[PDB]
Amino acid sequence: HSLQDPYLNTLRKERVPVSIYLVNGIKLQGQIESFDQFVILLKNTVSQMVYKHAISTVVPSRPV
Amino acid sequence: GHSLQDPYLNTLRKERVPVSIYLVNGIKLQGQIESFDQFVILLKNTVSQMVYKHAISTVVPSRPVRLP
Amino acid sequence: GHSLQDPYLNTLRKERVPVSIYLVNGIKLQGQIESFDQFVILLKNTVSQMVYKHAISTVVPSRPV
Amino acid sequence: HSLQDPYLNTLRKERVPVSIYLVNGIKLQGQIESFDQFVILLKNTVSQMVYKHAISTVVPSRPVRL
Amino acid sequence: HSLQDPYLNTLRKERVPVSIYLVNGIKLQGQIESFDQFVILLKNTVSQMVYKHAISTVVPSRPVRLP
Amino acid sequence: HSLQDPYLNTLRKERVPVSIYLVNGIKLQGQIESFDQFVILLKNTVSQMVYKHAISTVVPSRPVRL
Amino acid sequence: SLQDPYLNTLRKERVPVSIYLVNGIKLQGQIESFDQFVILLKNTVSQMVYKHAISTVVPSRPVRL
Amino acid sequence: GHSLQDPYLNTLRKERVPVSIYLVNGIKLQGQIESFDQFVILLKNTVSQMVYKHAISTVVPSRPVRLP
Amino acid sequence: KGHSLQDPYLNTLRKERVPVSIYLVNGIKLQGQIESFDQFVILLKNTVSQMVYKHAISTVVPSRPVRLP
Amino acid sequence: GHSLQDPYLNTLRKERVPVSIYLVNGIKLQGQIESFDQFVILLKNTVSQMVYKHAISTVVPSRPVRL
Amino acid sequence: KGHSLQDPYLNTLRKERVPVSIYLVNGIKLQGQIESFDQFVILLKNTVSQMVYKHAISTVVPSRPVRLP
Amino acid sequence: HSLQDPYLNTLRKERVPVSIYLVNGIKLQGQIESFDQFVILLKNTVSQMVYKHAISTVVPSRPVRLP
Amino acid sequence: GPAMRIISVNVNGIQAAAERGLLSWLQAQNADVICLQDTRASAFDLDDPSFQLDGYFLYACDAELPEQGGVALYSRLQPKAVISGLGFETADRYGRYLQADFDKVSIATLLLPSGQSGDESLNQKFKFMDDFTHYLSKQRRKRREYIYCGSLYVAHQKMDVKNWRECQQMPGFLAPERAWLDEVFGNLGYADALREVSREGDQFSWWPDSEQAEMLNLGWRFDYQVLTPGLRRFVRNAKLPRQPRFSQHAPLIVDYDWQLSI
Amino acid sequence: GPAMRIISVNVNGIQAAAERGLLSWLQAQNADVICLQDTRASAFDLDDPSFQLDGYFLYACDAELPEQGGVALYSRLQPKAVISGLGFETADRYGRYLQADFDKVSIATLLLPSGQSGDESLNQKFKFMDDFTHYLSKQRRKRREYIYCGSLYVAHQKMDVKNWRECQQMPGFLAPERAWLDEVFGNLGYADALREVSREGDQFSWWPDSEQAEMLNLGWRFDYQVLTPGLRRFVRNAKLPRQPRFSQHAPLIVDYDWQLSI
Amino acid sequence: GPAMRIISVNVNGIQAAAERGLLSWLQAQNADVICLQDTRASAFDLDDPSFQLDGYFLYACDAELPEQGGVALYSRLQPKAVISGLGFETADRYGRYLQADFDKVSIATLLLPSGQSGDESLNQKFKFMDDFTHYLSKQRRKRREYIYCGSLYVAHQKMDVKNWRECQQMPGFLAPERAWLDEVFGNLGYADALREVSREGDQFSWWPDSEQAEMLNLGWRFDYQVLTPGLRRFVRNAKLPRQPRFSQHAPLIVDYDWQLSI
RNA sequence: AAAAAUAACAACAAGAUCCAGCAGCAACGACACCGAACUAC
Repeated sequence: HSLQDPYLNTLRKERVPVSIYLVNGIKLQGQIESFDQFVILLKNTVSQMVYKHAISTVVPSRPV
Repeated sequence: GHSLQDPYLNTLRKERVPVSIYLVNGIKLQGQIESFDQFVILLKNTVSQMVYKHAISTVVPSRPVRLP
Repeated sequence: GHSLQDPYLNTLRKERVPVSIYLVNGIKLQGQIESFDQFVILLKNTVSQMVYKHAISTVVPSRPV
Repeated sequence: HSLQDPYLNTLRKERVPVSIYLVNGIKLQGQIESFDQFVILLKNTVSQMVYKHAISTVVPSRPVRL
Repeated sequence: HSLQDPYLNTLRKERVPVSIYLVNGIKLQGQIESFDQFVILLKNTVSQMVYKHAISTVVPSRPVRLP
Repeated sequence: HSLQDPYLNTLRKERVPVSIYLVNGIKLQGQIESFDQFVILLKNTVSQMVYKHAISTVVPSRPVRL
Repeated sequence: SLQDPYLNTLRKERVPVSIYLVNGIKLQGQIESFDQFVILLKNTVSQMVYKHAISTVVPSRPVRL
Repeated sequence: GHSLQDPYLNTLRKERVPVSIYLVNGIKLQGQIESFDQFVILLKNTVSQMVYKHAISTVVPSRPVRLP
Repeated sequence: KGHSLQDPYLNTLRKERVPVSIYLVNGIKLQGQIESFDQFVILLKNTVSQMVYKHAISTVVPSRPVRLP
Repeated sequence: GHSLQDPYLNTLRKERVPVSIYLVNGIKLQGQIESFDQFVILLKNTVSQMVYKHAISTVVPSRPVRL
Repeated sequence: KGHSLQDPYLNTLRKERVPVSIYLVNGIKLQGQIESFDQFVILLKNTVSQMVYKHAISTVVPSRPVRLP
Repeated sequence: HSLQDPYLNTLRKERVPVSIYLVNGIKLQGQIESFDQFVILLKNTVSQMVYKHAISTVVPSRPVRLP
Repeated sequence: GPAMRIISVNVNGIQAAAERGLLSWLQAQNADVICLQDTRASAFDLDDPSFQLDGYFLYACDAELPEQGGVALYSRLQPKAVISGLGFETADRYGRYLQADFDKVSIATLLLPSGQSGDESLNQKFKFMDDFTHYLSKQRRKRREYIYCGSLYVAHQKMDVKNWRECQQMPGFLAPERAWLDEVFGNLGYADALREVSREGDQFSWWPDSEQAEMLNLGWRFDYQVLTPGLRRFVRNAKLPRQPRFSQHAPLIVDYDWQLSI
Repeated sequence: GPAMRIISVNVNGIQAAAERGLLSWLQAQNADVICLQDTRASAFDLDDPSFQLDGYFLYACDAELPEQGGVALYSRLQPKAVISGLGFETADRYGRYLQADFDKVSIATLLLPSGQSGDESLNQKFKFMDDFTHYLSKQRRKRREYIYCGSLYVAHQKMDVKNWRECQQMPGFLAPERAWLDEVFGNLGYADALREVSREGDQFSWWPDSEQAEMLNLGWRFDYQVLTPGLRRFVRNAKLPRQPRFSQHAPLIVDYDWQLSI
Repeated sequence: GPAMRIISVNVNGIQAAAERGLLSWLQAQNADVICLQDTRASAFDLDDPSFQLDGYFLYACDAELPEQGGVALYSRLQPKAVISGLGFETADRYGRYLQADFDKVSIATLLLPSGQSGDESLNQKFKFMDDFTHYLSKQRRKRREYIYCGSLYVAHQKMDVKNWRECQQMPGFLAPERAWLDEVFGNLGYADALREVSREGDQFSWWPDSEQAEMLNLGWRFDYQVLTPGLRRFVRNAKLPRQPRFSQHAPLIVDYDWQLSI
């Protein structure tokens, strides 16, 4: 709570490219246009709604 | 409790966009969202397929859609 | 929170549709749904086997319902 | 749990050698000694504790009624 | 917890070299140092910590009888 | 979470170079900068957010206790 | 209104009944008579049960009126 | 009204039959019915306790009694 | 005067034969289908003809949505 | 009706005998009945109270009392 | 049955559609809005039309205060 | 009647913080906002309607005298 | 002293036992409650004063057909209340259950179908067992100590039957019946009265009609006194006198230090 | 910090204590609730403002006869409830028990008969003891955390009295009395605060009328703080000021962590 | 049949046992193994052939202070190996333990200090018990079953002591000892030998030196054949003969169906 | 958000630091991890 929501808010307000590595091993590219408690939107080339449980890690493209 | 999944799914349903669901296993399914819920999603194909939420990884619409 | 799962599963079980339950690990189970719960389901392809919900991925009905 | 609890209890009281297929493919064999909301006990020379969130299926070696 | 804690605390008190098989098929060895509701600790040279959502099974080396 | 919170806090304060092994197999390296319900911010030159539901184990590397 | 014919029938045919009071306990027996507030239940002993304290009255066998 | 309650209560009172009353709470008082009206009953026990009708559930007599 | 809203609701529940619950004050979970309701009694029709008093009921939860006339 | 409740409570109030009122929940109040009335009884004790009739189950006079 | 407080309060809670919480004698807590009430029944709305009896209700607390006539 | 109405009117006018104990044994708190022949509105950050047929008793936190 | 004796004697027809002298033997044999089962007669038949003993009450519950089943019960003092219902089609329709209540102690005359008559009887027995285990699991909440005078038609362990090697196939000793009886005496916590005081073999309570098994003592223990763990400590002694047998089963006499009361 | 104090002064007649200036000693001793035992006077006598300490309430229940018994109780604030009697003829008719409930706690004053006067006194003592242990067993499952700060006139262990071998035949240390007290304590799970805070010997409260006995310290510990095991964790300390010895008993004072409130 | 008779006895000094004639009586009684607790003699003293019986071997562990303690043990056949140790300081110093291994069965001559002498003895006993609980928690893993023929000097239940109301404070029966015994015989699962073969009272094994207690039958049960749950089923008979008294205690012969062998 | 129901508590001053040891596992779940999505163990 004290970390996830502020971190996602900072990632969104900065429009930084965010690489979301899923638990399956795929590297999804794009920016977090918005985020929810269960799904995160990663839009850059095509709309996407990556579910939270299927997200292993989320690395920014530059310092935040 | 969520406020972004329900409207997104309702839009993908009413606009009847060719949706592609990629599961955590690493496969692909194609079809339109006929109905959604807190734990299941019906996908239209040769035979309606009930995909569970906990198994879905990504839901990509074949065309860009705008939020309400 | 099951307004869509419970009716579908109940219809598939009553109508005795040979469904195929694709799990998360990629295995393709088969058999008719005997009785479903909130966290477990029962199949009878050869014997009464209990499949856990959290391990299920999709349920393809062999006949359109 | 209207089916999980009675099913597990019937498999326990009768001491039916059940085969529990986990998620990663490997299968364990043995009778159910005791079970909980998140743990089952397999007796097959070593009383091991399998986790509910890791089990995929549970097939009895012989048919069982309900 | 009616049957989970009575087993983990027993293993802890008895110091049984338990083998934990995770969900991804990887095996770990060691004694339970201090189990919790979410994470368990191992008593190896590094004192690894394994979450209770990635553990598939926990098999003891010696048969443990529930008290 | 009686011991998880203090353990992670001790690993954070001391800036211990932990090694977080996920469930899929890949391992990440870096000191724990902060943690919260279903999230750990691993910061070591580059920042990353690893979800706990996807983490399998956390080897502290150095002998560190609560 | 229906209580009067119901109890009259349960008393005529001498059907074994089971009363369930508010507190939740069950009393098996056989109705002997009924009034506006009291009912005589006989099963080895004859006891007077009060209407306001009764919750349900299940006949042991199917009965209509 | 009470065409069957009084013929029984006064009968138990006259013969001084030891009866056990069962309050609505679930416990059980014991003793002989000393006096009773349309609202309350009195137990002849040493304490001379008074019980309220609406709080009573059943009145089991220690011995069978004939209905007048 | 005392059943302006209870009488039609119970009559509709009985006509539609919708699964009713009829919770008691004790908190027990009854069920069945109301066959006929009077001033102080409700005859639930289930596996066996049952009679439940009004003063011991605490809730009437129909399983399906019903509309009052 | 209510032909016996009046004299009993009247005497219990006149003699000021300490009575114990047992309610329907099983709780027990203790003190002197200061004033009896329909649908309500007034208790007397440290931090007096107003007990309702429909909630009372029994009234034990503790000490012997006659009607 | 001659009261001058319950009727206006319930009518205000109904017309305003305020989230109400009903605690029964048994101690069970129901939550929802009122559809229609009478001297012996109250129709609560919360995914179902729940006819809760009057005598089985102990307290009724609204989520926010309301004005009286 | 003779004792309920004056007592309740005094408790309301004086605004005594009373505690209403229900039939189940639960304890409530607040000042008597209003009373009626069947219900009572008790205020304490929220006006709750408590039914008279579910009130075991009322304990005034301050001594009160009848009129 | 505060002794309490209970006699459970299956008669396979009260007529034969009364002809052999069970009535007089019981009237002479001091006891408190006789759990005699398998009456095979209607209530109007038991009402005959010929069966009614002196100083002992009579209660009986029969099925739709008098010979289809039915169970009766005697008692020294008038029980607090008697109930002739269990809630199962396999119990009420056959009149196989009747319970009498004294001060926080309930005695029940349980009667399970033999099953040797055919496959349908075995299926009915299995259904009755599967329902009775659930009934027991539901009754664990009550605080009253129960004394089930059961004719389970099932042997628990090896000592309960001679030449088990040959009986492993005959009904009354199969695997599911054994598992059910062990679960009753196992997880559920109940304990048998006879096996508590005398942990020795050869104490059988049934023999086939052929006198060969009787001469060789080849018999089973189809009679049990199931006691709630609360009453397990009050078991003073148990006996299975075989000589004064009035039917295929033998009278099972259990004495406790408990003192019942109206 | 959070601290509460309780005092126990068996005045053995409030008149004698007041004659020795005990009122001023109690007034100086800051306490939340004072439980003096054995008033030997009616409630009308205690109503005298002389015994009423400023800032402390006055409650008292008198026996059928003044000198026979009677108990009193003082509270710094108005208690939520005050009750007397236990249904027993040995308590109600003598007012030897007076309870006061505040919130989350209930402090009681108890006076058991010395039993040293005659044989009838010891018989009544046995009766009161058995009835009181019955009542307390009936009170174990309750929610109220009772503290029966009372005089039992019975020594529990040898640590409460020297030369116990000689006191074996003397009342207060008799085998049945010690057994009853040990059953009230351990079997039911109750404990004492004074021993809990310090398991030290040579600490007594009662002393015979002989002066040399007090000179050589020959006393018994009869006043106890029978305290439910729930609140035993909040006990701080306990003292036994043997300097005054104004009366036969001593001012057993105990301070706890819990704080009472209206 | 395979009757293994174990005879456990506390000689309270081998000198007194030899004087009263324990050797002859023990040799007369057919038994596979005999445990002698509290020898009060050094190993060299036991070397005398007077104590060596025909057909039996001589094993013994002597305390550091010979008079403080010491244990012995004879068996009919050469055991696999003798383990004259335990691990704790008290055991190693006072030689209060000696073990003999056999086929899947091992007999231990345990001896807990009586604690009847003084306070230091009671403290040593408490320490020995708080260590033996750990020891038994450790031995709970190995496969071989154990038979501790030990004089625990602690009575378990009321059946082991008459007039328990009086002995509620005598050493060997206080609350902590009772709790420790109940935990060792319940939580750990080490079922007793007497409470499983004969659930009757008056089975005393200890008697004070005062002849009054002997005449009145006032005695305590201190000897114990502690059995691993694996051996509980192998119990048959166990009776305590008091007429052949050779020390403060009395023998405790117990016959088992298990048969030992090298 | 409700025990398809306690034949019934002489009664809750009151709940919203090492196995005296198996005639022995055709072999340990193949060893503590070795960083753009493809549907039978």
